[PDB]
Amino acid sequence: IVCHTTATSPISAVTCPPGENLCYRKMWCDAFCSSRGKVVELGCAATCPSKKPYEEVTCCSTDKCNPHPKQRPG
Amino acid sequence: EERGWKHWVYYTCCPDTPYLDITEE
Repeated sequence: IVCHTTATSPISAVTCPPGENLCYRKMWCDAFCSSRGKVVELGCAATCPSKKPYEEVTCCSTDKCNPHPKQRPG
Repeated sequence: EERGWKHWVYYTCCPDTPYLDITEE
């Protein structure tokens, strides 16, 4: 499967060769609670854990199914 | 010329205020 990520210059996107092809959408509070905004990290996992600790996480298993919310309809 | 690895920080709220991280010695 395909997958997005947040790491290089712009948004990164690669395919997950192993069994872990799930695209998670992690998001917590980084300045939106303070001043700037909520944090967002796009990645590829196999055992998408629970975001209960103190954040969010959308576990999906489709080609680059981890797109951005505020960033997309530019 | 340099180019590092992969480091980002995308904040929900604003698209014109992206936090990019590539290289900075």
